Amino acid sequence: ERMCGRMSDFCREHKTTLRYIIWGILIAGYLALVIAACVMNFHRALPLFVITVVAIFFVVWDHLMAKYESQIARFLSPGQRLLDSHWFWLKWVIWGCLILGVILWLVFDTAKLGQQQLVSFGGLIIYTSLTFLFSKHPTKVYWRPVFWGIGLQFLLGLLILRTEPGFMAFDWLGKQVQTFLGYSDAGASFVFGEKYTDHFFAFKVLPIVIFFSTVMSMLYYLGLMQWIIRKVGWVMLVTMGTSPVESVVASGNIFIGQTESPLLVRPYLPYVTKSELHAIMTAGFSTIAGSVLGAYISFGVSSSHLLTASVMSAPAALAISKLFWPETETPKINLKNAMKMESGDSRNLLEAATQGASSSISLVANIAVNLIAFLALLSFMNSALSWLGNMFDYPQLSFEVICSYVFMPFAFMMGVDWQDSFMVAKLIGYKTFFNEFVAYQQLSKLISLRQVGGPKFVDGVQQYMSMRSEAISTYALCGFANFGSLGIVIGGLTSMAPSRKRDITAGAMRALIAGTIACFLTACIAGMLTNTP
Amino acid sequence: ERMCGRMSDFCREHKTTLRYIIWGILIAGYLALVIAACVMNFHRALPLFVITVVAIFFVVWDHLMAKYESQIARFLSPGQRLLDSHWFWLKWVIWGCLILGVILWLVFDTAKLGQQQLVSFGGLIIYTSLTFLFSKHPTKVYWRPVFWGIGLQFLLGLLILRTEPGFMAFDWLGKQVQTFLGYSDAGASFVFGEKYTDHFFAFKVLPIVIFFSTVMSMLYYLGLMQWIIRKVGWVMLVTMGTSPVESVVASGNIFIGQTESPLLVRPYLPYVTKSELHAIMTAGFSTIAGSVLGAYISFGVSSSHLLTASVMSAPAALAISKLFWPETETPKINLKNAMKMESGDSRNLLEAATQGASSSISLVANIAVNLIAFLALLSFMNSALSWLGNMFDYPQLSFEVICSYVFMPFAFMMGVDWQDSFMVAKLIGYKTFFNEFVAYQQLSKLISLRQVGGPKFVDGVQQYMSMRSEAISTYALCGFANFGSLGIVIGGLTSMAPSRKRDITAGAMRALIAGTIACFLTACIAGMLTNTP
Amino acid sequence: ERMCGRMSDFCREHKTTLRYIIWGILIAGYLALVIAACVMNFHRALPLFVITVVAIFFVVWDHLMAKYESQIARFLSPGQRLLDSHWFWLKWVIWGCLILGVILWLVFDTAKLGQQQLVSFGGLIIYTSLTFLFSKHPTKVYWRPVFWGIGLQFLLGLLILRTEPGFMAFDWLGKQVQTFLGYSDAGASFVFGEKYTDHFFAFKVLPIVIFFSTVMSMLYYLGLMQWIIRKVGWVMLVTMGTSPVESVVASGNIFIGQTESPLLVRPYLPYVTKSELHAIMTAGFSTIAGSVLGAYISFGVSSSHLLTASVMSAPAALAISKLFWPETETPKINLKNAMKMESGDSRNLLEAATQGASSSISLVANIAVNLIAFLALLSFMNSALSWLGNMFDYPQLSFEVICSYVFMPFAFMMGVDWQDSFMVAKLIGYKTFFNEFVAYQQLSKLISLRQVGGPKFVDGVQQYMSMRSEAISTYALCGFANFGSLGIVIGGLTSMAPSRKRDITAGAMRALIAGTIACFLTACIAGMLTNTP
Ligand code: NA
Ligand code: NA
Ligand code: NA
Ligand code: NA
Ligand code: NA
Ligand code: NA
Repeated sequence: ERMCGRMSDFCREHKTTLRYIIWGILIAGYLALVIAACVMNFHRALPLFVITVVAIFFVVWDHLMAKYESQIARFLSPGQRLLDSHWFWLKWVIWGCLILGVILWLVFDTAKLGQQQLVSFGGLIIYTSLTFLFSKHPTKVYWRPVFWGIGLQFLLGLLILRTEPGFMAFDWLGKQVQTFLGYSDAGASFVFGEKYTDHFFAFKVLPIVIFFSTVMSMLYYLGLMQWIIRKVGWVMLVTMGTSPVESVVASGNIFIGQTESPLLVRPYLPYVTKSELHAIMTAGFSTIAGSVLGAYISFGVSSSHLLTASVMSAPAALAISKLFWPETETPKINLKNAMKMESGDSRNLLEAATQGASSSISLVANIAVNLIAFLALLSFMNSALSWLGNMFDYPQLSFEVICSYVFMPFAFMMGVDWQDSFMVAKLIGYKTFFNEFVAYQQLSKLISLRQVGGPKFVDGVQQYMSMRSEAISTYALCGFANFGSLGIVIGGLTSMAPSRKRDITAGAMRALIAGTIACFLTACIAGMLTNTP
Repeated sequence: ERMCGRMSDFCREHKTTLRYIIWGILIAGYLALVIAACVMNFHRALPLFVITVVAIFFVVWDHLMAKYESQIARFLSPGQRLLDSHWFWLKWVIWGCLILGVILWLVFDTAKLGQQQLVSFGGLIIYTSLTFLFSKHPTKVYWRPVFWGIGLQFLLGLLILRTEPGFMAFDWLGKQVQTFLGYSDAGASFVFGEKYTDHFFAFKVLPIVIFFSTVMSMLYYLGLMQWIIRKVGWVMLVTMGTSPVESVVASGNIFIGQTESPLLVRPYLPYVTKSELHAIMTAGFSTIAGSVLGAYISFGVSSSHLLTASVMSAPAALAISKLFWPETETPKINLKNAMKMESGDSRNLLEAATQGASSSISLVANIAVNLIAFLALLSFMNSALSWLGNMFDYPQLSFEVICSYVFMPFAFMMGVDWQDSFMVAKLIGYKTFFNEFVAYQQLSKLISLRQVGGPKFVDGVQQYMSMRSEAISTYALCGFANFGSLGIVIGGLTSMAPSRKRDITAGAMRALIAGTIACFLTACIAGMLTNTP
Repeated sequence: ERMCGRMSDFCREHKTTLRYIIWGILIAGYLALVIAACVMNFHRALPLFVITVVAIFFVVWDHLMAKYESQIARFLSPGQRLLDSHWFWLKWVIWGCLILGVILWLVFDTAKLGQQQLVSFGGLIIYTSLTFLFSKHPTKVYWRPVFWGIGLQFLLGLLILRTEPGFMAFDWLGKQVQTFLGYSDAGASFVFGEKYTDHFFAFKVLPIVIFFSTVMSMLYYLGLMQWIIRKVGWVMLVTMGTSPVESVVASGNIFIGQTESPLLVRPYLPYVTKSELHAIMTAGFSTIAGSVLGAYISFGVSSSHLLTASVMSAPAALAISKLFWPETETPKINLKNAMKMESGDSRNLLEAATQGASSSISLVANIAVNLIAFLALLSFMNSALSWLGNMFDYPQLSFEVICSYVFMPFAFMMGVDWQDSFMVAKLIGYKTFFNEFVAYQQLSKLISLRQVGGPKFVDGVQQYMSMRSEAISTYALCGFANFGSLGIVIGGLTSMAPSRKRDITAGAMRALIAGTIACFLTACIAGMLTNTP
């Protein structure tokens, strides 16, 4: 077997050059396809060219930053020193300019829009003040992250809701997701037949969850998700001054569920502080996961609003966490350790697809059973309350009626008008007591009723509300914060870090309340930027 | 933050009074609602008043018993001493009076009813005698629990089946359950659509199981179930002289499944005797769980009979266990340890609801798969037996035909007439070899056929049987005793107590046989008290 | 209790004779039934008589072999010594006779059949040569198992495909399975109603899997499966000279899945060599399980071909494993240890049925979810490729089109004609990238189209292929070898033997490739023996 030994020696001697040459050939082939497509027709091949250009730009950028980091830092150092020298007097100028800009924006846009937008701004202030007053350590508050998070939310809102470029970008992004969720029908039609639409939720909506989980697992294998997470976390870390671990988890929670996002920093969990743990749980509670987005879109909820709320929730979560539970210890973990995310044990892409599919079994099972139980309990509670109410000649008593009054002030402060605040309060109650699936289903009912065009009042009962109120409700309801998920959150986090069971239990309720407040802050900003139609 | 420190000091100083005052205010509000409801209209508000009155009575009673236990015991002591002094001669008088009462009841009621009721009494005697003859320790039998359990069963039967108050109470109780199981349709209609009735069992019956498990978990969180269990267990403990642990488990098994009832005494399992372990498994085998009651009611089985059998099974289970495997050791566990039931790890009611829902996934999955497998095996076995029978010009050979002859004597001794005994034997076979779901389905078929009113015989084949036989079959079939559940019982009990694996395996088969005998004793009593229509 | 003591003493004294007498009485009863059935009518009772005769023959045979093993070995020893003495010159004569027979068979049958059969033979040679060239240890090859496995495959093919007795036997065997899979409808119709056919796959096909798993568990309890396994493994061990452990696992994999077949030798796994581990994984990858056979038959795939391929796969798997990874160590485990198969923990048959049913839950769940995900991914990939292809005026680009060219040479070497090779390549791609369920579904589509009789070409697109190509595809696709099952195989095998994790990972990919090659060798033989219609 002399030839085999020669082949093995040749392979060993120049292993690095052989695989690099192969990869170069593949890249050259892809570029040849792109250039030929552009040559044959450019307008038809434009999106492929755009994708290739942006990918090349990002690759070159990352290589340069990795290679020339020291030189760039040294080059930037002098300006930082000069700014540090003049900051003692320049801080007042910068702060005054920012305050003046806020006042001008209010006077010349928010007042023009109407009273409800000003009420949204007031509600923003009031929620922040209530967070401060009931803070764990009111005297230890570091105010930089709070203002920076609120400012980042405002800037994202201006970019996406008040500019044609961002509005178009996110409408397009939402439309792509709607196209993407239709591919699951191919599998649903085989497994459950051409009559799979006879059972819409079970045989059409849950397969969307399965498919989305599969795709997310594939993307995690390929390493794209970690790349986006690192970028967003770096932005939040450099502006708000938050710790690397909580920034990474907050950025990750945009795409990943509360129970799986801490796995990004699993090794370092035992050494995190109390504040970072609170921030982790709050970020978990203030966001949703990319596996359940398609279901909410299938109900009829706006995709663009869901994506915008998911993006805006992270800085809100971090600001509210730092205000509610500020840092009184010294963090141990550093940036390099936090940013490295131990990938899963998948040898190839198809194994990642199978692992993503298998994990989705319990998710859909629990979703279905929880919905069954919650809706049966709702029916029983309404029947019991009607039974009790009839003893006072008020058989209309219901869970919805009580929630329409209990939660109305929260909706009013978010900028919802007087009439529609009572309807939004019912959705808040549904989310608080059962979950966000039920609330989004009811919101989809209201949206469909509005879209039909029927009467707005029948026998004195309002049937549907305005579109602005629907957007505000979409922002308010985007989260996994409910009283029933406290146990699963605590259990999973203890499983990852058994030593910290005592600390985890202490901060969980405060974290849930903070997540709710963060969703309401996102809703307040959306309300103050949207106009009355 | 001086105000916050003042608030914290105020909260700490008078924590006990603050929460007590809050609870008092809530109670006052509830009482105000009740009294106002009665004032506006009394006949309409009667049930609420009754519920409030009984709750108040039980609260006051428990407080008094807890506070004045020593004084009451001291007050009762003299009479116990006097009775002990005169018992050597008074025991004969009491026993003779009881025997005379039994003879009179037989002569003046059972003989009047007919021959079948006397046969039911004879079958009671015969089953007890067979239990004694094949006993583990025939010379170590303590006869007090045996007679006390049979007497308690007879008294419950007289109260519920032979008095208007008890008959009405349990008919009302059964009717409430039927109303309760209808609430699951709200969730089933959403998850599975308005066509969920196209698949009746899977999309309408199993959701009932899910909902009932959820409600049972909520009740276990609230502590009501343990309260009822403690009351019933105390009655059985004080009359039959049984050990606290087995009394608690027997009372618990009325509501809870065999695999979960031992968790009530999980810490103390390693130290129980062989007899107590046998009693635990027997109680597990002689009863059903509150999660699967609604399914049997949905089939068409009488709710009142199911509840009555579930209540009557516990003293029967304990009597048969003590007769089959009497106690030859010294029990270690005491009343206080047995009565304390470590509650689950649920922080609030909604978490208990979610935990109850999640646990139901495996239950319904196993139910469905087991039914599929058992019914396919039944079809294959019947086809094979027809194939074999045709070789003797008897292609009618079947599992049902063989069981109609094998188990007929057991049904005859329970008081079923000659014609219907062969039909009841088939149900006994179904329960023995596959499970009680299959048997109750077949019984529901027979009940529906009777209710239609069609011919009782077609081509010489009896189509349905009498109502008394249906009741007797309902009592006989109420249990989880089948050859296939021995493994899961043993596995779970070893998991709770690994050290006792050797003892658990030894007594499991005897426990299964005892459970079957207990169900047959309940059926014998029901037969001797019911009349022929 | 003197009588009970006397009974216990009587039972203890003559325990062996009592149970032997009882078993003898049962046997006498069975024989009486058989003889009476024959007396009443013989032609009607023939199959029962045949079954009884073969069972008696095998029982007597096994008893004699167990009792007289030493005498038979001593009696055979002289002839073995004489053959060993004359072998140095007799080996050339035997080898020349075999080569001459092969040449004659080719010339007088394969050439008569046509060119495609000769191409099948050439493909057999080419696959073997490629296996040798890329072997782990090309200089350490032991050639006896390779030739013996290929010869055993050829002999089985001649017996089953080219003789009336074997063809009839396996057609009958296939027809019995079709009858057997119909019994699951009884359970499916109850659990899912009379409309269970509205959802064919989920409510009719998976119940077949459940039922088959139940039956396999029952047979494993009874010990029949181990008996057949031992016979086949002994044949392969004595002819091919393979190690006992790998022979037992290869024979077991005919009936049992890859993830459960190693449990037959679980205790001895830590001490197996690298080659035996590779052979175990290869045997796992080259076969299917008896639980999923009914689903493929339900699609419309030939039962006889599936059974024949499953039988032929084992010697192919062992030959390809020994050629790809030959043995360079000393095996430790012996025949007695390998042949003993620790049975499961089931106390009775019905417990085995319940355990078989419960295990099937995860199997069907994973099957369904994996199919959903794979088919949605296929739709997305096809849409993306059409989007890319339209940039070159080729919107017909698809996964099927690419696979029709990538895998065509493999199909051509198996003897598929030029036109149908492109269609078989698509099935090979489906199996390689997703799994064998998808591939068999597509093959069933093609078979149904052929059976209808419509046009073979519409608008220049071939709709269906010949029957010989369908058989070749049936043989090629019979295996669990796909890139996504590597992880589950590795995980389970590490779980059974944690110490060997390093060795398991090394050989898994080579094992998967070997399994694919083994399926292709079975297909090559089938192609060279089948005729063109
Ligand atoms: Na999240
Ligand atoms: Na949010
Ligand atoms: Na029970
Ligand atoms: Na019972
Ligand atoms: Na296999
Ligand atoms: Na194969």
